[PDB]
Amino acid sequence: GPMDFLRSLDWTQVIAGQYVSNPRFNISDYFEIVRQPGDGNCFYHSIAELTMPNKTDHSYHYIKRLTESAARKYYQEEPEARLVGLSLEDYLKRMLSDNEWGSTLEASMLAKEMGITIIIWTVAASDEVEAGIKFGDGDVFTAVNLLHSGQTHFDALRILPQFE
Amino acid sequence: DLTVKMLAGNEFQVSLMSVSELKAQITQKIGVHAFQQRLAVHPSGVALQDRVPLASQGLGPGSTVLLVVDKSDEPLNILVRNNKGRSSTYEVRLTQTVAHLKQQVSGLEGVQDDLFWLTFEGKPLEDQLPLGEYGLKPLSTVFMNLRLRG
Repeated sequence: GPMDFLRSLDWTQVIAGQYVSNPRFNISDYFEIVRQPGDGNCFYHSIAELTMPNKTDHSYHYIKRLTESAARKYYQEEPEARLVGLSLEDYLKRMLSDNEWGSTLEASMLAKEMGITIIIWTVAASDEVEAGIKFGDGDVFTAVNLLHSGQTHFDALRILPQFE
Repeated sequence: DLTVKMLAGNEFQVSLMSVSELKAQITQKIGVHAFQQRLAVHPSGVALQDRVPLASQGLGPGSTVLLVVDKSDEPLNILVRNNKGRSSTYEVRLTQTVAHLKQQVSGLEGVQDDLFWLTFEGKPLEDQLPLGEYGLKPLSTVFMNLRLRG
């Protein structure tokens, strides 16, 4: 895999600040997969792994705190919030409860809250990319890259050293 | 203010000052969605131009317009693109709701309706609204956006 590849990804705007891409590549050709605990907190574990120094398996509490303030500022205006269908307060009461799963909705709000770019890369089988979903305007080299696999798991990705 | 004469209806008044605000008003008094409204200056009969100010079409304080309601229920084909970037074709009517389109997408894609949301030209489609409100055309491409949980 060439450096020319990661550099030339084509992102298509879905709405302001959200993009999609369908590149064809294998995750492990450009990324190191950093596996997460596998409790109901893997979404928040993945974010913490890539944003907090000296990350441990309780770091994710800071990420969820961030998501709460994010929700207060942004939840009502988020497009997935209608899929959820709960009031801000009902939403918060659920989201903050132990082992409640994270999702693209939290990734959207968190991107705004921490001024970062998050990419969720989806694979249907093996590590063959089906889609990349990007929240925020940064590129892949500056993004918080997550891997969503097996329909229900989130892991963190780091770009391999030779591609930076 | 300006008087609006329904054709088979009667009459009513509204206050403004674009053609797009005139339709929002009409819609806010008789519920007829903008996309089904046709307008013309009375009694000149001259169509109302969508992209020009009312003052430049002979409309001012206390003018009259004729509202004609167009069906717009003629079926058409549009594309809905899935997460893999693969589109499928759907027949629809501009009078169908977004939620109805979501039912079709759901059956074809195998994804329950609470796990995706649709967009057209950067606008999220709202379940309760008619497709016509978004200006969909034959072979327009809608995006199917997945909600991912884990």
